[PDB]
Amino acid sequence: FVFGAGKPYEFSIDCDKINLFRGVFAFLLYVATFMYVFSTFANILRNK
Amino acid sequence: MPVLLGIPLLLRFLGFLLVTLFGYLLTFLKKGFGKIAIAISLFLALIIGLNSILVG
Repeated sequence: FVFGAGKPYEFSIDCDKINLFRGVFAFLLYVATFMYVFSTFANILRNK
Repeated sequence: MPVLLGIPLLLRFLGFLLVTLFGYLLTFLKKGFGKIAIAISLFLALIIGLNSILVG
């Protein structure tokens, strides 16, 4: 994303440090689904 | 011990009906213990089934 196309004050939020966030974000979504599928099999007879 | 001419056959017949009827009660008992076999099987099969979906 480019703030200030054409002007002396032109800067750009780069992708190299955003690609690292998407890496941690994937992980924290898999961990939070494994811990949901698991815990719903275990409590199948405990009427939630 | 003297008795009339038909009494000994009334007494043998009143224990043929009893053994036949007590024979039917047995047949039906065994059937109802087969229902609790089908039921248990079903339950444990639905559990083993869900496992295979979720782990996939």
